[PDB]
Amino acid sequence: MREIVHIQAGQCGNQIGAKFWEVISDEHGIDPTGSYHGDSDLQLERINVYYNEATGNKYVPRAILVDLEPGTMDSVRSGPFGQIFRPDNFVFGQSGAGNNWAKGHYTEGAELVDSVLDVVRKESESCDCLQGFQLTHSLGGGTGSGMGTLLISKIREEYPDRIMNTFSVMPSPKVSDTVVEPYNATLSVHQLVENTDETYCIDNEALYDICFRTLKLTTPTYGDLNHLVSATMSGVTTCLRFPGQLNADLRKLAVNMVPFPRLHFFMPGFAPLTSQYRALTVPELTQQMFDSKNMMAACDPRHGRYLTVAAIFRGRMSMKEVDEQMLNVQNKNSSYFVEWIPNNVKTAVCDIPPRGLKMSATFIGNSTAIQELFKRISEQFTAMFRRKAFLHWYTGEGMDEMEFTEAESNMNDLVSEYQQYQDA
Amino acid sequence: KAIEENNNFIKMAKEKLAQKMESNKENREAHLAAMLERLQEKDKHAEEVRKNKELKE
Ligand SMILES: CC(C)(C)c1nc[nH]c1/C=c1\[nH]c(=O)/c(=C/c2cccc(C(=O)c3ccc(F)cc3)c2)[nH]c1=O
Ligand SMILES: Nc1nc2c(ncn2[C@@H]2O[C@H](COP(=O)(O)OP(=O)(O)O)[C@@H](O)[C@H]2O)c(=O)[nH]1
Ligand SMILES: [Ca+2]
Ligand SMILES: [Mg+2]
Repeated sequence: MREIVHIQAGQCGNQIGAKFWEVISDEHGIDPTGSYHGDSDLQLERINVYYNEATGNKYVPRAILVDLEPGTMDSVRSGPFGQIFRPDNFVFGQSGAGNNWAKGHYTEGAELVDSVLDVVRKESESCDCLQGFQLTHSLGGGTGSGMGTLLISKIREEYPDRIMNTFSVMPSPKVSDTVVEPYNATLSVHQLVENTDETYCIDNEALYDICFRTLKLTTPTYGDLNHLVSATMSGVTTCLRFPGQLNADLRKLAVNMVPFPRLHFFMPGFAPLTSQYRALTVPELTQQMFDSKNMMAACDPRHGRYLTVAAIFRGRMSMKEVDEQMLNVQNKNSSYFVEWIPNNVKTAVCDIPPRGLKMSATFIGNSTAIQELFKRISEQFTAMFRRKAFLHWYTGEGMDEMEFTEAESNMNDLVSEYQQYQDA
Repeated sequence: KAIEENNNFIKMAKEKLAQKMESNKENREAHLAAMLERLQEKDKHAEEVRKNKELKE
């Protein structure tokens, strides 16, 4: 288990997905045209996880770019690292999806889905040992939400034994393109509960607040939100992209993070938050990454309990001090970690720091407080759905009101399931 | 179902339109038929006027 196949779908999916390949190509010493110009052998030791090797010693990302309109994928190709992607993997339709799940999942995207799967099969074929798939998308629009979940369901049929992980950006009125986002997100959440092994709940509410309150940016762009996202995307892929005596793949990590199959929605976090000179001490990283203010999903971890936690510290620091600090927060806040999963906080350290920061820490929390996120989208859904508002956009593409009623019920069940383990 | 309903809408728009345009042609022709029939009734009256002058001499 070494190779991962990456898929990015929709405007959002392709935006944050482009930033992921920008950050990690820098970390691995791969330039905009694909050639290696690093110094450490650690940068090439597990480069096969995310890159294929080409003639002339060129490195090409194992990345498939999906969208139902050309716009954003033309911006990817024009952008800084766009030349590195394999041209055959740019798979795109023409008519768009108008922020419509139905268009993505049932009509427009159905016409394009099979040619995306042909490129997946092409990449999966020449993979010594495929460990699984990772996907970047929003749940608020049409393509990434509707088609992205359709792809996830098709990929599971053809590859039922492989791990499916997602970075799924959650919509919020604070950063809102259309009023129908709650509808699209609710329909998508039901898909992820069934068909993904882990889903990283990037909440645009949370990214906005971190940009506004804790970074003092008055008018935050999508780039300021995406800056925070890419820092986390790098962090969660660190232990696969480098050593350091850690013998873990996506499945091994999934096995240790997911105690119940439906409850695989994580609360990501990063320290320090940036947009510095003084490097943080190990105690600061530990307090910040556990702090609610640094959470990428707008939930209060004090309102739930941690099922499992994973933390990956980057930089040259004392592993003794890391152990001490990680043990300090658990033993001084032990009510918020479930007693019925012993030793549920696990940690790793990587010597190579990310670009700019001398030492950082990425937080992966499977907390029952994520019900707050799903309750918020459930409230927005019902506000509109009780008056069948904006439904004509979906019934026009063939959908029934029943499918909405099902999806409403499936997410409220997930909320109830999270509540069960919060009181146990 | 999306195709079925999109086709139904095209079908019934076409049938609703053809029914109105044929119903309109019936109504217009019948309105003009009645106008001429009233005018042709005046020619039959004017023929009786001209006969009752010659049949009174
Ligand atoms: C002992 C220690 C601390 C290492 C540990 N013990 C349990 N856990 C851990 C740590 C991890 N556990 C994970 O499950 C994990 C998941 C992972 C890995 C790779 C990719 C993606 C992913 O969703 C993705 C990323 C970018 C993107 F574009 C789209 C999707 C997730 N990463 C970890 O570092
Ligand atoms: N964080 C972040 N969110 C985005 C970005 N672009 C769009 N969104 C969010 O994604 C949703 C719109 O979906 P989008 O990806 O544009 O639609 P699609 O292209 O049809 O998949 C909204 O909830 C937006 O707030 C981005 O670059 N970054
Ligand atoms: Ca078409
Ligand atoms: Mg958009």
